[PDB]
Amino acid sequence: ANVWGVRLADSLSSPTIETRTRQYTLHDLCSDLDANPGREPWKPLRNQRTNNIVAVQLFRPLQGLVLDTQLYGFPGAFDDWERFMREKLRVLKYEVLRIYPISNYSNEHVNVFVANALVGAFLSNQAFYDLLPLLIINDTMIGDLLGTGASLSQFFQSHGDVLEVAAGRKYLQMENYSNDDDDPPLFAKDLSDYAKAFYSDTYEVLDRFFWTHD
Amino acid sequence: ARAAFLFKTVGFGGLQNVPINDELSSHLLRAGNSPWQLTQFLDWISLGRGLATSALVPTAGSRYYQMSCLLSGTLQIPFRPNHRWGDIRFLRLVWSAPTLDGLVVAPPQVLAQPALQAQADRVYDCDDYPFLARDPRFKHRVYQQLSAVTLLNLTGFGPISYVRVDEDMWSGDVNQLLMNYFGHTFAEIAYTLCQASANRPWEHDGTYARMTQIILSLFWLSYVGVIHQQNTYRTFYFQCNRRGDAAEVWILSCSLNHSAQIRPGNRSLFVMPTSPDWNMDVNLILSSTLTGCLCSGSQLPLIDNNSVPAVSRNIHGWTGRAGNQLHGFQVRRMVTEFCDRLRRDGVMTQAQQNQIEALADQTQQFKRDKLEAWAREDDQYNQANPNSTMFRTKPFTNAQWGRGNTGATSAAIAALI
Amino acid sequence: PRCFMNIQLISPIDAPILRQWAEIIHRYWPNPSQIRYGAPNVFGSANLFTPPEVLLLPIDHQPANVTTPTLDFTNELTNWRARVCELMKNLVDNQRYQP
Repeated sequence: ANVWGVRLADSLSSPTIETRTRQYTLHDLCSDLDANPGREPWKPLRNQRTNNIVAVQLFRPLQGLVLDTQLYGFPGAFDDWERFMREKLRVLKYEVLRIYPISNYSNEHVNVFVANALVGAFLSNQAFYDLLPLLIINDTMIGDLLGTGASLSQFFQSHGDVLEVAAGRKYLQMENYSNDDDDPPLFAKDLSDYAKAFYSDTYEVLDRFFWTHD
Repeated sequence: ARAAFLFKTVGFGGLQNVPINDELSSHLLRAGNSPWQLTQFLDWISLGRGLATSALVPTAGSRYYQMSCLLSGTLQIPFRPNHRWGDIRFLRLVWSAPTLDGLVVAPPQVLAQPALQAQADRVYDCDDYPFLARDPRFKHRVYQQLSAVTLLNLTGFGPISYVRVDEDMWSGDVNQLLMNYFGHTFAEIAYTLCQASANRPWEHDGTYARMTQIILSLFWLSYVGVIHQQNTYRTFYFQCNRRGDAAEVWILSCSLNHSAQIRPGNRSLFVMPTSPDWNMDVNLILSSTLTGCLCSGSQLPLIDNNSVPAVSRNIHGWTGRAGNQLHGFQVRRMVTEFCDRLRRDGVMTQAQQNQIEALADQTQQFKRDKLEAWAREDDQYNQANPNSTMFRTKPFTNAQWGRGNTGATSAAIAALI
Repeated sequence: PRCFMNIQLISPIDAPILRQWAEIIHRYWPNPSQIRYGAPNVFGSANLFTPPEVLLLPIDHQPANVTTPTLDFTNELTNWRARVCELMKNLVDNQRYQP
């Protein structure tokens, strides 16, 4: 098989095997906010010449990075970044404790996307101690995320039964990058604006909606 | 609701080709290029209190019939496994668009070329050609009349209302919207609806759906005379006292005398007639017009295959494997049963219904005779016409001048309250 | 030129200025959005460069959070003039503008 410039298989290798997904609860949230020594939820990748960590890709939920880096603030050293991280993390830990007791319950659903909005608000160094019970998934965040009309139009914006955002951030280039032959590109998924996606819960009505959308 | 859209191309009981002649198009394309002639079609009613009549077209029966024959010829070209547009005649016919619009005479070369052949019973899908398949909207738009063609085409007989009765059709916005048209002639609000969807068919479970439901339903109730001054449907009922003629003007009214109750239980059915005199009536055409939109906004039930000719069965877009068989009748015994159960209610005298029947069946006689005469004339035409062929209307038979089979159907369609 | 959209075509110390220039711009040049307008059944549509009933904008729209005036200073314009101001700052930090 030799398409225009490419030469590929002539017989398959495609499996069929899949698994089931995770569901999210309270101690889920907690542990994710624990940043387990040794089970930390990131992958700090590197160049490939001397393999020096120059970027990371995230494991959602930790995302929700929506605005300019110039508000972020963090060192050029790997370890320094992580310790500053750990510090602010255990802080917000004490906080969410203040709001909800560790024994208030055991485990229960919360809108991850909401959790990521919190991520961004915190790291943005901006206040969010007002969107708090909104965390708790009663039954379906769709109605929950859509009940409101105007608050913090800079993470998320609701139009009708729709919420419209750019999904939490996945990659991050660091301060040692050099555009080497060994620098795999994140494809601008670390940008403060590079995409927009849009949900309500269903295809058809928005398929209607698009006659009035790009 | 419905994301699947198809149609079919007419067959013939013995014609080797299309019977359409350019003359028809021309006297219609005298203005413009549209494939649908909705405007003067609807305005050609002469308000419906009487008809518009010509040698070329004596009835909107004839009007829409040749509309159909035309568009059947038209679709031939662009719609193939080899989809296309431009430079192949269909009796000198050429479109001018990639959206397949515009209609003018073939180019000089294309005037010489042979026309595209046709085939009968050519069912197809309305989603194959790419261009419009990019615009949902004009697609829907055309579909509401593709249906108007199709449904009348699917049967050796006439149009059908899919009458439906259901409660939720009562709501605040509903009776609100209702309020807009008191003392109003059905036809005028029909016009309004033609407008209010020709711009944009309203969305699937639109308010206006339940509305037109009320409209056609109350219409047919009055039609059989189901509801009346005492038997009232949330106290609403049309009128036209001039009954006994080929023109009625049924108009909203509220009766503060007795009111009839709607028990729970949703129902519906599918009605045709069995007298090909409807060519004087319009209301059927409008009901068709709106039900097309009802389909194009809402996915609707289908009928049994056995309910339709075998060759025309199992159609995704129209022919399901079940669904209430049709309901036919003739206007003669229709008004008969109508007036009769009405006087059964004791809101009449006998001589009343009698003098109705007199003029009514008189008119029946006369205009059937005229129908058959024009049939003879057209036959002699064909004999003189080896090459310029046509049928003014869907060819018929005297075998269609008898039973309405409407007897038990009376109580059936009556038990829909 | 190619370089006009290719910051690689120059060394960023041979001319650090223009390099950061193009880079800034690619990263921050203001962002556009859109909005609907009016009622179709009473106004119709004249928009033909675009799906019906749309209305673009070279700017991104941001809803407000309360009916009062809002004290707002993170605007891509706010941030924008801030950008070009600091660009000037960095400029004048040159070794050569102080003999």
